[PDB]
Amino acid sequence: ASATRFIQWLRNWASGRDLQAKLQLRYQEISKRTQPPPKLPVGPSHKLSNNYYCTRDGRREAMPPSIVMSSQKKAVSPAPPIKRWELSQDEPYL
Amino acid sequence: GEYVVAKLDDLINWARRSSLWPMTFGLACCAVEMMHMAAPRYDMDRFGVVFRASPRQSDVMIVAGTLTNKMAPALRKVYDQMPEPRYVVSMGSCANGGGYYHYSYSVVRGCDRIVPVDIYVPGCPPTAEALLYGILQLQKKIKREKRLRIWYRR
Amino acid sequence: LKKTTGLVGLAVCETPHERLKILYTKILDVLGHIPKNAAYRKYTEQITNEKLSMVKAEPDVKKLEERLQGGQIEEVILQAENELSLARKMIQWKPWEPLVEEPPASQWKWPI
Amino acid sequence: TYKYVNLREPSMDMKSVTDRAAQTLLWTELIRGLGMTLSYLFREPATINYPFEKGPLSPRFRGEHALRRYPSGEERCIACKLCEAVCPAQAITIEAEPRADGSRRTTRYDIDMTKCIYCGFCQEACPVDAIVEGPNFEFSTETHEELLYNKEKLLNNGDKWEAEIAANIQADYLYR
Amino acid sequence: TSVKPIFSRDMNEAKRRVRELYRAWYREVPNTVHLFQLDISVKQGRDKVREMFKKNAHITDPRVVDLLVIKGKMELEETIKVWKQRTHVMRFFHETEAPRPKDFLSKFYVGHDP
Amino acid sequence: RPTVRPRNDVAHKQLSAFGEYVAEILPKYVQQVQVSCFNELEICIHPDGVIPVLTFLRDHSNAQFKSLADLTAVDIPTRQNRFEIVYNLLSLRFNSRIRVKTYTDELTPIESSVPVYKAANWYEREIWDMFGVFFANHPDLRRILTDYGFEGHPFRKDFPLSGYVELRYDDEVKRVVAEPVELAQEFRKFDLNSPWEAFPAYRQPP
Amino acid sequence: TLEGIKDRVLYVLKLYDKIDPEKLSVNSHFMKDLGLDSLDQVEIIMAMEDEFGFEIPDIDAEKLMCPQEIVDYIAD
Ligand SMILES: CCCCCCCCCCCCCCCCCC(=O)OC[C@H](COP(=O)(O)OCCN)OC(=O)CCCCCCCCCCCCCCCCC
Ligand code: SF4
Ligand code: SF4
Ligand code: SF4
Repeated sequence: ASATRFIQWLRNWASGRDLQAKLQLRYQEISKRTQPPPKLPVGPSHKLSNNYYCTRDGRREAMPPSIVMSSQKKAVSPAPPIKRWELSQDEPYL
Repeated sequence: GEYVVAKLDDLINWARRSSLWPMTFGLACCAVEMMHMAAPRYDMDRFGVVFRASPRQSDVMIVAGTLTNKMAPALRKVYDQMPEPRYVVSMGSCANGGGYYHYSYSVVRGCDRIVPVDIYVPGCPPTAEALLYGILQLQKKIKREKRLRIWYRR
Repeated sequence: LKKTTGLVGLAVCETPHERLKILYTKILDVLGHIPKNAAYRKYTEQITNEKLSMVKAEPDVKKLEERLQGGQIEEVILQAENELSLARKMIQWKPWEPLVEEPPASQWKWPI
Repeated sequence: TYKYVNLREPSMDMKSVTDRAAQTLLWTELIRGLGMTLSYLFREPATINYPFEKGPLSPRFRGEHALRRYPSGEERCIACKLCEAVCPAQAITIEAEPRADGSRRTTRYDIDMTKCIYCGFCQEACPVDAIVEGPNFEFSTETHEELLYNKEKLLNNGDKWEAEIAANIQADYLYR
Repeated sequence: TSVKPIFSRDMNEAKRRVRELYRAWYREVPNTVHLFQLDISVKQGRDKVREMFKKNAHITDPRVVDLLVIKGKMELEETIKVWKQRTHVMRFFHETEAPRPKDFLSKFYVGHDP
Repeated sequence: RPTVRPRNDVAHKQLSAFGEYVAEILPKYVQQVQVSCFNELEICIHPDGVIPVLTFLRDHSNAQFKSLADLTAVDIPTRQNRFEIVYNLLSLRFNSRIRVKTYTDELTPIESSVPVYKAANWYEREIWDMFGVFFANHPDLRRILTDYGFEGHPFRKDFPLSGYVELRYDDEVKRVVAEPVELAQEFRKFDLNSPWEAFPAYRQPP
Repeated sequence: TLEGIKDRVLYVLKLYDKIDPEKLSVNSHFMKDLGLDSLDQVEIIMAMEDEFGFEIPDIDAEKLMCPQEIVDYIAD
């Protein structure tokens, strides 16, 4: 941000861009290095009632695998066939 | 006599520490922070430390990462081909003493089992700035050398 | 006629309808050498017959691709070649026969 | 959704063909590359003047370890060994006994700084903010042995750096 | 007792592969000593080859013998192709290992190990 | 429920149906089929079925598992066949994943799956290196990860963590040498398991 | 050449160290008599492939148990 106007013009012309609008060095636009203290929120289990752990216990809802066949009609695929991707409307071609 | 030997020592020390050409053994992640030390923010070249030197033109080996048993012979071979004076900088926990992999069956527990080490840079990885501090510490070690004074007193 | 399939190495097919009729017919012939009650024969004849009927019922390639849902018509041809190659291997493998051997008692028990 | 990076057809009219001929013979795109590096020559460099200038860090930075005190001077560590248990590198070794006044305190507290991965788990695990990773990163040594910290070294680090350590904890403890 | 074989269907078939491996190793030692510039004699290298083969002389399972041959051929391939370095070849000789005590009294004096 | 991973019954049903489908078509080889509560389909097969089963899943029109995501082993010493060979496959056509498992011991070869997936080449070398499972008809089976001349298969549960030998440079012989491992600080074994059962749903019958 | 072939066979055997020249005979067994090992026999054959400049497969080599039998094999 200290370059003379002539040097600013010279490097803008050489690069073909307006470099001064997007300098790769940081100045005053960066956030202060001292901030006010946070006050973070608490999660959904932070309740004084209607909050028994056995109703929100993910680990204990896990089950052993379902055995569908053990060595002790239409054809199917493992899932429906994948749908064709659509060409980008933002910019289909580079 | 004393004055000439001292001044000559200062001269050769200044030349050697002002022109430290490293061979970097970029073994693992510590090699990334070494690249950042060469990158513009720190620009190790501005200290006379060229970016990449050939092993036969090198004055300091930087061991930047985990030294495995499979790799250990090759690292020693490069060290032995270095022309003197030669120094070794151990970078990061892995090279310092095995680090996170200290108890592995395949890892050398510190590169100082293979080569003599001049400077140990701690961290996993050390920051590029920490490594630069270490390189400057090596420069100060070289500034303390008194090879000619000891030669004169033999 | 499209200019590229978009997949490196997958050439465009000039006559996809004829190529698919030949391949699906070849598959139904190989399947005839498999026992009638083998599930591979029943299932493969079912899907092959569905695809073959789609091919005959739709002359427009882009509309046929939508019906089959196998990607490019060149991809559908390649899959037919894969099925034909598989069908010939199954005749030697005979996977419809009973289980060769049960595992040891706790082979698939986890945790131990 | 997808896009093609490289699927375009060059225009084969005479003007376009002659444009590509000019680029081939007059090296126009190569000259355009020279302009970019020329414009960087006249940009201010990004280099900082270390060690007179330092890279910015934050209060969360994980550097050299230290053992902290209460304001009275009593050690915070009460030899619970949670740090030793969580240490992913097994870099911590602790022994404890009742002190002469009955306090639960350590007789050994070692960190092998060459095993340590500087992960900060120890200071997360500690229930009394006793062990911390401080802000110092400029402590390279000439020998391996100097990086094997015992309790005296770590207490000395805490006394050396407590002024900065406390302020950094003050800035970040509400995120913890 | 009915198992899948590896290469050999019996000990006689397996013992053929052992002899073929032994010949390959026997003829490779002279080039190994030269290529790796080893300070051991060719006789030492062959004496080492024989010692390695002899400690496995008690095997009577053809599948185990097959794996030993499989592993022995990998070791030979590493050597002939100079994938190994000098350190790897000389590791067979334990030059820096001091001789451990074998008799009871010697072991008793130095430590607790059996 | 904010903290609980949601179930997906539609995918569970689809994968179960395809699992029966595979079991009906290759009864010669399929020993067990199961779908996990997080919807992953596993086919357990006799080791003879490796090539037929993988070929079927790669080539069959209702499978098209064209990509071998991973191939690995697990060591379970309490089993007569201690090594579990795991193939993880991906089907781009049907946007689906399947896992095929077989077993072997220390002396029984497994057929190399390189003919089906060229990707299997290095995965099988890694399994041989780390576990000692021999793959038959591999184009080039040899160690891939361990040092040259390394003895043993480190990923076996009975191979010690720090191994048996360690390296250092020896000045007398002017080379790196290998010697029995001595540790200045032994690795400290921790006994962490709680003596109280955590998961009743997985309780084993007594 | 039957004498020529046979003389060389003995020449190699005496050069081989693990055989006593005085014990050596053109009818001695490498094992039953000379007291050699299996791998000792293999080394002997490899010396035979060197002196006579041709390859002796393991199937044939396992039968050559005496110097005379080596002469008989080389005759072909
Ligand atoms: C009226 C009668 C008139 C009669 C006379 C008419 C003659 C004039 C009209 C014709 C103009 C001739 C131009 C001669 C220049 C040479 C052109 C040339 O050779 O370029 C082609 C060369 C290869 O091009 P390429 O894209 O790789 O593939 C082509 C073949 N397959 O591409 C290259 O050479 C690339 C060069 C690679 C080197 C890159 C580094 C250089 C870049 C900076 C160059 C700066 C310019 C130099 C100026 C020097 C100043 C002293
Ligand atoms: S010390 Fe840390 S950053 Fe450096 S190589 Fe080892 S693990 Fe990677
Ligand atoms: S920072 Fe991590 S590795 Fe280092 S002592 Fe603390 S817990 Fe252990
Ligand atoms: S430093 Fe903290 S966690 Fe570690 S033993 Fe002391 S009180 Fe416990």
